[PDB]
Amino acid sequence: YGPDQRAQKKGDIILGGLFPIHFGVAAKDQDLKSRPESVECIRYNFRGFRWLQAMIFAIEEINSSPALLPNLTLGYRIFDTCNTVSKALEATLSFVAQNKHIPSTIAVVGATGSGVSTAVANLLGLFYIPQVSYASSSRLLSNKNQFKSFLRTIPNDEHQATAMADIIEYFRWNWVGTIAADDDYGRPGIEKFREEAEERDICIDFSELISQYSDEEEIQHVVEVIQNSTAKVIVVFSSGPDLEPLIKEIVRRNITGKIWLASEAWASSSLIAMPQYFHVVGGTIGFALKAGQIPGFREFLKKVHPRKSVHNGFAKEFWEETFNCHLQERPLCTGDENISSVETPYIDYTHLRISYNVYLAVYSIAHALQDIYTCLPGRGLFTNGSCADIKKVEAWQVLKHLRHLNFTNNMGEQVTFDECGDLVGNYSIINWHLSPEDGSIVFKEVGYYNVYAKKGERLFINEEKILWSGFSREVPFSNC
Amino acid sequence: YGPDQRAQKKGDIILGGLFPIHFGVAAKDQDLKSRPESVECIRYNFRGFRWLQAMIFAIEEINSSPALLPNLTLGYRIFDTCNTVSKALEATLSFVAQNKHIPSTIAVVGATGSGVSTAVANLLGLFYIPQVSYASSSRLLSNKNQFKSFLRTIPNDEHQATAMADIIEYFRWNWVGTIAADDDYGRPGIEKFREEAEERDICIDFSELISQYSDEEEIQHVVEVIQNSTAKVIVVFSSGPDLEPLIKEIVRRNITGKIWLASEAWASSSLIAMPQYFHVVGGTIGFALKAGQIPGFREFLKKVHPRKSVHNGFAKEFWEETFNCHLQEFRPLCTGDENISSVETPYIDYTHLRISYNVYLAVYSIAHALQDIYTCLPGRGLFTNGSCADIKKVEAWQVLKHLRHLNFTNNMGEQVTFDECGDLVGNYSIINWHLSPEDGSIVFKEVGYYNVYAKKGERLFINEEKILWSGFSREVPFSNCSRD
Ligand SMILES: *[C@@H]1O[C@H](CO)[C@@H](O[C@@H]2O[C@H](CO)[C@@H](O)[C@H](O)[C@H]2NC(C)=O)[C@H](O)[C@H]1NC(C)=O
Ligand SMILES: *[C@@H]1O[C@H](CO)[C@@H](O[C@@H]2O[C@H](CO)[C@@H](O)[C@H](O)[C@H]2NC(C)=O)[C@H](O)[C@H]1NC(C)=O
Ligand SMILES: *[C@@H]1O[C@H](CO)[C@@H](O[C@@H]2O[C@H](CO)[C@@H](O)[C@H](O)[C@H]2NC(C)=O)[C@H](O)[C@H]1NC(C)=O
Ligand SMILES: N[C@@H](Cc1c[nH]c2ccccc12)C(=O)O
Ligand SMILES: N[C@@H](Cc1c[nH]c2ccccc12)C(=O)O
Ligand SMILES: *[C@@H]1O[C@H](CO)[C@@H](O)[C@H](O)[C@H]1NC(C)=O
Ligand SMILES: *[C@@H]1O[C@H](CO)[C@@H](O)[C@H](O)[C@H]1NC(C)=O
Ligand SMILES: *[C@@H]1O[C@H](CO)[C@@H](O)[C@H](O)[C@H]1NC(C)=O
Ligand SMILES: [Ca+2]
Ligand SMILES: [Ca+2]
Repeated sequence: YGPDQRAQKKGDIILGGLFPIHFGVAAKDQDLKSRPESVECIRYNFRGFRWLQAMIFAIEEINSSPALLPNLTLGYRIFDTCNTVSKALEATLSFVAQNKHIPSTIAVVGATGSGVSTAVANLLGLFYIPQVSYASSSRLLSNKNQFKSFLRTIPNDEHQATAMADIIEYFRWNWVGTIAADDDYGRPGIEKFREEAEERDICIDFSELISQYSDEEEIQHVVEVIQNSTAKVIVVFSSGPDLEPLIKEIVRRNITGKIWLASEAWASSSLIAMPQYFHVVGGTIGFALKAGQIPGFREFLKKVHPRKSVHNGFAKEFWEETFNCHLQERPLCTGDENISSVETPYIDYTHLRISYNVYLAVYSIAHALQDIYTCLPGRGLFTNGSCADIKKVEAWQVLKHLRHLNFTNNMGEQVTFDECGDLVGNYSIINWHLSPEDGSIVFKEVGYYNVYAKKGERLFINEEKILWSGFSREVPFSNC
Repeated sequence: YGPDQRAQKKGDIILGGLFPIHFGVAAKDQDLKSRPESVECIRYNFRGFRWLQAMIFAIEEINSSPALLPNLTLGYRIFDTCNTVSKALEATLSFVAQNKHIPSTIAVVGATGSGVSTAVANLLGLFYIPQVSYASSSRLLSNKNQFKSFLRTIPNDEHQATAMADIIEYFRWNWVGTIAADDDYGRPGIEKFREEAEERDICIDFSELISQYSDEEEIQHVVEVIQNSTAKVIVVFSSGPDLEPLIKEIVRRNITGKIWLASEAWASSSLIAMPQYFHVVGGTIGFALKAGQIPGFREFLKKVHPRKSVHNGFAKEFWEETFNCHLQEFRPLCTGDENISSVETPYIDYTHLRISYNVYLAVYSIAHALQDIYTCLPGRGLFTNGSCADIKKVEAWQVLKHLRHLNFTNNMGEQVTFDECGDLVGNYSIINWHLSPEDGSIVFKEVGYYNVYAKKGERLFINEEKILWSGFSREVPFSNCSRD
């Protein structure tokens, strides 16, 4: 066994999952005067519970389609990582139990953070179990001499760093500053951006590192390095949880007049995009991925219930955190409430971008299994052209099949992995505005970034649709 | 349970160990046409076997000392990592199996590389098992949020970057290039060196990354970048295995006239300090640690035997590699009475003990924490109500708690305490690569030191009269972009 709070189903082939239902763990000092106890998690993530339902919906769709895997069923075992390495390792130790009563896991759909993904892959690669991530994008995971069984449905960050350099060069600036998160996602990206910007003759004034668990003194020190600079453009490679304290402190001091360039990790985060921070973070220009279509998904999301869903263990806490009640086994829950009456990121969305990667990964695994199913003798990828046995399939055979995958998605495009298990994708450039009728922060698309074009003709920006600092139509000046 | 070859002993308390007996694993691409099998390690490491013997010597010395933990016995289980993450992870999975019929491990002497140490600590901190490292010096391991039970007996790498910047400023240079290894040891150190340099008005021309498994194209690109530059001083944060291919490629192209600044990982490596490379890597200036004295270490080293060291399983391959003979269960059969003094190998070819002393101190730290556990009185304990831990039923977190509060004197009269981050502070020694007039090998000569207990600006001391700038020159080179 492992963590108690989980969602699982019984089937012929079992799949794993790792989602961040909580934002982090609680800060409790340990003087180790008595026996240590397991740490708890603090903040609920309504957007992270929408990604799990995508995998569940995809599996349930596969089980009902006779063309994909007839006479077979799929199960799952999905755990919560709370965006922490230790909890992810504790969950993973149960995935590889029998390989060293416990069903064997064929594949695991990866985690979000790059630091968590490296730790999980270091353990999964021992037994050659494939792992498909949907959000990890650090160039360090492309090394096949260390990460043997890692795959992606999301591109890495070198293109995005080059795009930031191109954007800066397009608007004729040469005096900028940089801020990055102290993890495996922030440092490589900001290093690549620095390498790109030095070639184009752009001067960088300062460079600082931030973290979610930073104390008061270093946050104060970082704040009064921005205040002592004539640079208006600041480039940030971080996530919302790692950036929240700095934004709070800057708002507390009422620092205005800067231009923020946001990476896709926090270019759409609900933690930073809040109406009371708009006079500091308004006018941000950021990146977003390309959205896809999953018909029938919203109907599947809208039917969740703490009592009807017996296979999902996270439904009770979802209900409690939604309606602010307590389930009888703070008011009591009648169980007859309506989800639509509460505005939360669960069904308050405009596009499916990360949640379209989970669906795509699940179909990747399904199509690899289908190819295993229909191997005619003498046409296999194994020794002497022999084929695998679908009744006794193994994880390494699934890995060979995913290494050689080439299938079509529901939108008519082709999906296939390159030599490093990576992909290629278009980028979308958005701008932060203010809703006149409601006051919420609205993302407006103002261009894109082609990746299949020649090196120099990749960026398109329509400046006529950009508001600078949220109110002005004039391009600012940053030159020293 | 675990790997096959190991060194093992029985006792009341079990310790763990991880040493790189091999330099690396074999580079065979794996096709999935058949079931994957275990990979094999290729190159033997005679220096890593000397570190393994220090732990055994310390344990045996403790077991015979009535003044330290009497009426108790210590055991061990030592594995080989081949400086690869997967092997160390298998060993660690062996270590924690019943900590969740197997004796429990209460402490582990950590790994050598920073990536391996990080991967081991990620899993060891789950069960609150203390881990004392002797060679990992990355600054990313000082984060107590992620690494909860990590200790080390070697200082981190901040002062080395500061000292390199100080040296460059002292010799009046403003045009350098940087090369680093693509791991957790090279990147943070080289980043720290860049910041200190810019604050000191030093311009950097190029920056490159290298690895042990780089292909021809990357090495050729790095070589092309180096020789299309007018910078003479090159700063390298790497180790010998990660630097060897680039050095070989540079040597075969006959590239001379460069000044190398070496970190402690490769400033004394036998893979780089070869007489055949002297016309390229001669005159290097590097850093070394302070040395200690172990009164009877060499006598213990000299008595190894493949038929008498029952508890040691690496002695057989050590003998076969040393004497180039094949032991009967075409290489000649080993006679069994062959002296180890005839063969010149780094096993007993040393001048100072620096990392072996670190292993020694790592073992005595745990011994003294256990002695503190044993010799306490009620009402004065470190626990909730002053209660003392039971020595018979001791647990790992109690040992970690006493390690966090350790304070004891070593055999050299100094004090050993761990700070809030589990770190030590130490001096540095600055050395220079010469050519031996008699033997013809490379001789490391001390020409200065770095003091960490002084104030900023008065930490570096250099004696310029003892420096040979390329093994033969006596004048400081010129490394400015443009003339004054
Ligand atoms: C700020 O610096 C940029 C970059 O040097 C300037 O952009 C240049 O503008 C001139 C026309 O005024 C062009 O001929 C150059 O080709 C531009 N540079 C580039 C991108 O190559 C910008 O004008 C400067 N602004 C001020 C007024 O200081
Ligand atoms: C190489 O450049 C350095 C840096 O500009 C020069 O060092 C400076 O020399 C002047 C002249 O004596 C001093 O006033 C400065 O204090 C020096 N700076 C530092 C940081 O030491 C150096 O002289 C140049 N070397 C040559 C041969 O031209
Ligand atoms: C680090 O090195 C410095 C300098 O070599 C040591 O300081 C010296 O200590 C001796 C012994 O007391 C004194 O006689 C010298 O006068 C000191 N030198 C200076 C410049 O003050 C220091 O003790 C060393 N640190 C350790 C921990 O050994
Ligand atoms: N790729 C990011 C994770 C991420 C991508 N998009 C996100 C959106 C929300 C939260 C996290 C993410 C990382 O490496 O850490
Ligand atoms: N300090 C190095 C390890 C190391 C020190 N001395 C060495 C000698 C040989 C090999 C490795 C080392 C690291 O952080 O990784
Ligand atoms: C994938 O399949 C398509 C359609 O059969 C084919 O044109 C293409 O060459 C295949 N391979 C790749 C790498 O796209
Ligand atoms: C990316 O955008 C360009 C814009 O012209 C388009 O031509 C191309 O088809 C897009 N590619 C994908 C994969 O969406
Ligand atoms: C350790 O003990 C010595 C005396 O035995 C004392 O001088 C020293 O200050 C102690 N260490 C610390 C960190 O207080
Ligand atoms: Ca089916
Ligand atoms: Ca004793």
